[PDB]
Amino acid sequence: HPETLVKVKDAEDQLGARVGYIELDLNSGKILESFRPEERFPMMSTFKVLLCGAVLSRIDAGQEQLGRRIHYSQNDLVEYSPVTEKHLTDGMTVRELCSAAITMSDNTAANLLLTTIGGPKELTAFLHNMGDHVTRLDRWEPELNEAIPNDERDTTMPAAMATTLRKLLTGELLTLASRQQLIDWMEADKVAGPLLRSALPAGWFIADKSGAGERGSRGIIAALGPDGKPSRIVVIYTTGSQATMDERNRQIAEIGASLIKHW
Ligand SMILES: *C(=O)/C=C/N[C@@H](C(=O)O)[C@](C)(Cn1ccnn1)[SH](=O)=O
Repeated sequence: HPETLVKVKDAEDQLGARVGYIELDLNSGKILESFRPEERFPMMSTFKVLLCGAVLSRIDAGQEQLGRRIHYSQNDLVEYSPVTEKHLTDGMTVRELCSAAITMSDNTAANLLLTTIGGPKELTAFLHNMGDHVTRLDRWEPELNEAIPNDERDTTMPAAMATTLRKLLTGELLTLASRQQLIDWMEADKVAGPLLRSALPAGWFIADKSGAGERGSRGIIAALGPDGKPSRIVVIYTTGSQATMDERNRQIAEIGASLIKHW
């Protein structure tokens, strides 16, 4: 809606940074609203949904199992590993690692899962093979969050990320059971959501994944709608702002409030 576009541009002014935005119809794929749809932004932790999509694709092909238990050591642990740091002696299942990566944004969990598929270049090959010739992962946690200006590593475009998310949640790309598992991981309760979940009223469905990086990088991908069902994809990215985390949260929340108000 035009008034949401006015708020996206106001967010640019307040952050002193570029904001990328797109709304897709979940059923038809049609673009309802866009701003900088084909400019590149750092994915940050929003890639973890694409990762678990690649993992579920291999489960569907008989090349992986949700129940397989993986053992790791102290030397695998990177910064922010609230689940993986507790399971040094007993390990974790693929199921538990995808839950920890998407729901608890566990960085070690994302690295262990990247190891299962053969690293960042194999996530890029997965995406290339289902028709996303733009989105690319090049590095591991934590250095995929560096967000150097004009560096195309670990980047997507809003339009590419939105089309890919739609194909994972509703195509024939994953099986019915794997689609449900991916959206289930994205829907699960988190301790705090100061982004789209703060603007979302009771009765609305939201399945999302948020992102933060260096140089004021911030983002979110979401399937959401009224009446307890998703009916739209929303992708929001920003990079370059010197504004506090609180100020970046508030601007994305206000884009959400406008999206909901003018649904
Ligand atoms: C992606 O790069 C980060 C996702 N999760 C973050 C966030 O969105 O801010 C949270 C805060 C988890 N976290 C704390 C420290 N590092 N990650 S979660 O609450 O969404």
